[PDB]
Amino acid sequence: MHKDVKAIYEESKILDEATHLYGVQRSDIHFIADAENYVYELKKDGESFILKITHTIRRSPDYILGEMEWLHHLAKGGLSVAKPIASLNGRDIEQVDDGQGGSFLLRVYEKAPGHKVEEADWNDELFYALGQYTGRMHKLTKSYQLSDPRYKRQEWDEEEQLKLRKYVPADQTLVFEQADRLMEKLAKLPKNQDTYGLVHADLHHGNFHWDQGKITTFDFDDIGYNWFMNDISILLYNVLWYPVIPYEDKAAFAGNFMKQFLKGYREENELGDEWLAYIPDFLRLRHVLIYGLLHQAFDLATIGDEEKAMLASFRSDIEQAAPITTFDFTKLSQ
Repeated sequence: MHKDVKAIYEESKILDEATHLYGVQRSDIHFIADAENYVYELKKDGESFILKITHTIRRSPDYILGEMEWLHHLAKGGLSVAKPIASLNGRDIEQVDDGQGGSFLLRVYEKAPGHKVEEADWNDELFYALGQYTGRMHKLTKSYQLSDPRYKRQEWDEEEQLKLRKYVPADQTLVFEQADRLMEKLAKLPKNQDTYGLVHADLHHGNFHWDQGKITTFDFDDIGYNWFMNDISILLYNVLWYPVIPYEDKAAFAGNFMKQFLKGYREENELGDEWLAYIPDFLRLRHVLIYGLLHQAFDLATIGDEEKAMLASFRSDIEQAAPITTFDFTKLSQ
């Protein structure tokens, strides 16, 4: 958690307001995390929920309300998402005055039913089901109507972690040259109702729970406007890093993951085959973003040998415009 919020947060006081606002006893609130939010698991009436707390120093209620609005739209459309749960006062977000001109921002979500995918389920059938689900999600996002500009989420190029010059040492000229060049290419891509919209923008296999065959997604903190094909490419980037079972031929794995995924996806949303040509640039963009995230997160002086080695490798990859995989995704055209 950001030091300025830590300085304000009196946990027991805020959690007592949470019990008044959501009707859950303190003994049924269990601390999970204090990263970008304070996160707790809540139990009530034999059901499980997740409480997240942030503060106006870090996020406006208007911005979080854009998340709430999108999740309600997906749920209404029949997509299984771990959705926000209204407080006793009917609210998706409860504001709790911090007594010094700010507010803590409380929200409660369903806990996704079931469990993470396990080894025996990591196969072509899973990849297909992920594609079916993602295709349904994209199709539903096409009908989402933003209620007012106040609640607008970020565009793809407004992402904080793409602001490399804010976080990366100023002498990494070639890094910035390559990142800028990549961003200027992507900025020429067409954005319309069938290519671009409000998406999750950070999918990993870990965002998906399985409850005997049925998928439910959770953790939607960073949704924003992006290309449909980039939302897919991000999932691929993340599974390339951390697949449930190791692979050895990266190109063959990537091509087969995408083949199976797109067979599902195509049942639920129509996306033009031209987009296949841009997967490798989207993968590159995610690598740039992570480089930014790492510099944002690290005190560079205090990092260990393993962190330094990671950073050096990322830096070389960006500088050389290295392909994240060499599979020709245009072979998967329909």
